[PDB]
Amino acid sequence: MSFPPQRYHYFLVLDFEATCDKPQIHPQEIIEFPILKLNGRTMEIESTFHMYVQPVVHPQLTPFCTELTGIIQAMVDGQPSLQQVLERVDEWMAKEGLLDPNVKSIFVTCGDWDLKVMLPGQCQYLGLPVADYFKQWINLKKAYSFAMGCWPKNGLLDMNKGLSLQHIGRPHSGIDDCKNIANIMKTLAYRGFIFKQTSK
Ligand SMILES: Nc1ncnc2c1ncn2[C@@H]1O[C@H](COP(=O)(O)O)[C@@H](O)[C@H]1O
Ligand SMILES: [Mg+2]
Ligand SMILES: [Mg+2]
Repeated sequence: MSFPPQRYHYFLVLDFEATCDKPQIHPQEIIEFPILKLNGRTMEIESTFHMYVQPVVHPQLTPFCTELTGIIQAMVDGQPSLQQVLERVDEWMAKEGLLDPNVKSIFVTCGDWDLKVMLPGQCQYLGLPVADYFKQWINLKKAYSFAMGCWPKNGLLDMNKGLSLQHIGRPHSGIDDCKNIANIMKTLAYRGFIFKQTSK
């Protein structure tokens, strides 16, 4: 069946961008915080959270970071820091109705890095608690591997290739990466896939 019933009322698509450099900067810090709220059955985008984030440990974006992500210094200057952005997320979650225990939602990311490594690592560095809703997620690469029977080599680009989808927007823009996740999910649901939590 195409677009079967799903286990969640909403899927929350997230794909950070972070400071970076060649070789890699340390520590990395989140600079773009997107969440797309997808209707759980149709995978259509119903709401968007989007904030750029001001880094503090390495406050000046490197040339490599701006080239990779397209994020220029003026986009992070004057922004709230991660601590405040996380409070804005909680407020957005509340207004969207996602803190009701009987509304079931789950984050979806391309890989485990965002919520297994990046967010808890920075929150630990800053001494910040991680909200419980960030502690479960679906790794789209793993979901795709069950839906298609194969392991994608390079993330969103190869999942779009395998599904004959045109890429949306710019790779390594957090919000555009989220739109591609959402488009891949919609196609997997069209083919009949029922999404499941993959995080441990
Ligand atoms: N090729 C790369 N070299 C160095 N850092 C990278 C690279 N690709 C991604 N990153 C880092 O990982 C973050 C998330 O990657 P992505 O979602 O692919 O844009 C980026 O914002 C960078 O901080
Ligand atoms: Mg990513
Ligand atoms: Mg990204």
